[PDB]
Formats: sequence, C-alpha cells, structure tokens
Amino acid sequence: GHMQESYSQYPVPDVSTYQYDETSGYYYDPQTGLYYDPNSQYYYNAQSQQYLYWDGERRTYVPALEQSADGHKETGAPSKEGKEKKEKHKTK
Repeated sequence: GHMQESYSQYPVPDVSTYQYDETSGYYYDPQTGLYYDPNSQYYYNAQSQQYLYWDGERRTYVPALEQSADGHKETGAPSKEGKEKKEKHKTK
C-alpha cells in the first residue's frame, strides 16, 4: 500500500507522567487537560463534561458514553452482570 497516510491523532501518553490530586482521588492529565481515574479508565474531559477513553489502536480520544447495547437505559450499560433484565422468562 502507498495511499492513506493516516494523520490527525494524539501522542502516546503514560499515566506514570500524570499528576495525582489527592484532594479528590483522580489523576490530572496535562498533556490533554483531562482527568484519569486509576480504577475507571474512562477519562473525564472537564472542559465540556464529556467522559472519554484513550483508544491506543486509533491513537485518539473517543467518547465513552455507553457501550454494548443491552442497556442504553442509564449513562452506562449495567446489563452484562447476569441479573441484567432479571430472570424474565418464567422459572422454566
């Protein structure tokens, strides 16, 4: 291949370069302006109040608003846990 050079992306960060803000429990990500959470890899774009994620396959930020369409009934999609929509279906 010799076409589609594929441009317009982000750097390759490391959370080991972020700043922990113990006043609230987040990391702050000066390379972006985002906040990262250590337990929740969904970044917080404070600017617009968007929740994002780093997708290193696409080397860009994407929104993390909902996934795996079995909920779409909150911010997130809790419906993978196995209780999800309850037993439904009779008991047999």
